[PDB]
Amino acid sequence: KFTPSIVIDAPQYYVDHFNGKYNVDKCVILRDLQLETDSESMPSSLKHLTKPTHILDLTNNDLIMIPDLSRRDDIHTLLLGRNNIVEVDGRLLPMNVQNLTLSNNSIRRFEDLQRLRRAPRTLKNLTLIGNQVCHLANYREHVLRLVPHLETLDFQNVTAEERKSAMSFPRKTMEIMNLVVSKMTVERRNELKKQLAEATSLEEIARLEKLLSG
Amino acid sequence: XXXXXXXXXXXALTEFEANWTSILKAHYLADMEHWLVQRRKKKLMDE
Amino acid sequence: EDVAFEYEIQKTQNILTWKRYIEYWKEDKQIRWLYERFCSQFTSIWEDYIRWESTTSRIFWLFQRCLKSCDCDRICLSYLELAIELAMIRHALASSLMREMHRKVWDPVIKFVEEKVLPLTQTDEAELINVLLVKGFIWSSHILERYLKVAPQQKRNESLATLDNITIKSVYEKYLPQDENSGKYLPSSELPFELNFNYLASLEKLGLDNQY
Repeated sequence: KFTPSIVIDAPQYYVDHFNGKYNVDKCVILRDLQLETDSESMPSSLKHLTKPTHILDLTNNDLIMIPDLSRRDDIHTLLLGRNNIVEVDGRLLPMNVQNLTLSNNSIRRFEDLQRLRRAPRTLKNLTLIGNQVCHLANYREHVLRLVPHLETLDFQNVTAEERKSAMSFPRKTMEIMNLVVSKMTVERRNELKKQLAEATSLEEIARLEKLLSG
Repeated sequence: XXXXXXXXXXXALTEFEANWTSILKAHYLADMEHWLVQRRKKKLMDE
Repeated sequence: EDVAFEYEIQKTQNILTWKRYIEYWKEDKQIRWLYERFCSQFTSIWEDYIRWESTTSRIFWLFQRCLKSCDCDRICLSYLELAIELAMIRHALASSLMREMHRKVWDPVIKFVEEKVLPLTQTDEAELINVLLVKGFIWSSHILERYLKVAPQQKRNESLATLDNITIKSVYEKYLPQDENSGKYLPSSELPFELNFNYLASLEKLGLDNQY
C-alpha cells in the first residue's frame, strides 16, 4: 500500500502549537489512511516526504514498526499512535526527534521497548498510554532506566528523584467502540442497546456505528 | 428469405408421433442484505 | 475469503460483482443462485458462461426457463436439437420466434436425417399379386409444411414427398392451378413430372376416388 504518490499529495500546513503565536512549524498529515509496512516499498516512498517537516502525523494507520526515518533531522515531533507497533527500535527515530507519541499500540513486553537505548539523547517527551505494557509491573521505573534524561512519560512530569533513582540499577478497530461504551451513561447504554435490537437497515447500522464511535 | 411468416407460428397427433420417436432419438438483494444486517448485529452485540 | 466477496457485493457494478462471485466460487447452489440473481438484475452472456462452466438435462432446462424470459441461446437450443439425433427439436424451433428469416434453415439437416430413418423403417408378378390381395377388403410433415410456406425451391419439396398424405395434399393444392368453374386442382408444367406423380399418389393413398 505505501505508494510514492500518497506521500506527495499529503496535506500540509503551518501550526502555532510549539511556539504560541507564530506559525513556524510545519505538519505533514498521513493520518486515517491505513498505510502498512512493506520492506521494499516504504523506504522508497518516504524519500518523497517534503522538506522541512516538523510534525509527522502518522496516527490511525496499520504500521507494524517505526518507519525508518533515521537520517532525517527536520522532524522534531512524530505521532504514531493507534498503530499496530510491536517494538520501539530507537535507532530508526529521526536524528533530532524530541517528542514521540505511541499511544494505543500493540506493545506488551519490556523486551519490545528494550531498543529505546538507541533513541536520540535529545528525545525529551514520550507517550505510551493505552498500550498493554502500560499496565505491567512498575513499568514507569523500568522505561526511565532505558532513557534517564527524558522529561515526560504518559503526561507525567519526570521529577528529580525518579531520574535520580534511575542510576541505582548498576549499583481491533472495536477498541474505540469499547472505549466509548466504557465511558457512557448507563441509560444511554440501555438506549443504544435497544436501538441495536430495533435495527432495521444497513444504513441504520452505519448511523448506529456513528453513535457507537462518536 | 421471403419473411412472410410474420405474426404466425407452426401448428396433436404429432405429439404422439414424437412420443414414439424417443427411440429415434437414440437409434442414430433484500433476501441477503437482511442476513448481512443480522450477522453484523451478532458481531456488535457482544460489545 | 468469501466474507470479503459478499461484503464487496453489498456495495454494488454487476460485472465487478460477477467477477467477485467467480473468485469466491473458485475457492455450487449458492453460486448458481447468485449468478441467476445477477442475470435477473441484468443477461444471456451469464447463461452462456453458466453453460461453459457446466462443460446435462438441467442445463437445457435452465436454458428453456431463461428463454421464456428472453441469440446464442438459440444456437444452444438448435445444438440440443442436433443432440436430439427428440421433441426438444420442435421446442427449440418454437423458441426461435425472435437475417430475421434464418431460423428455419437450421432445421433441414435434422429434417432430412429424420426422413432417412422413418421412411426407411416404414418382382413384376408379386406387385400384381399383392395389389390383388388388397382388393379382398406426423411432426416431420409439420416441420416441412412450416418451411414450405416461404421456402425457395422444389429441391426442398422433393424431400416432403418422401413422407403424411393429408398434409402432402394440403400444401400441393397451393401449387396446382384451379379449374375455371369447378375449382379442381389441375396439374402444371411449372411443376416437374415426378412431383405431379407424387400428388397423384397422395390422392390415391387417401382414396379420394373422383378427385383422383
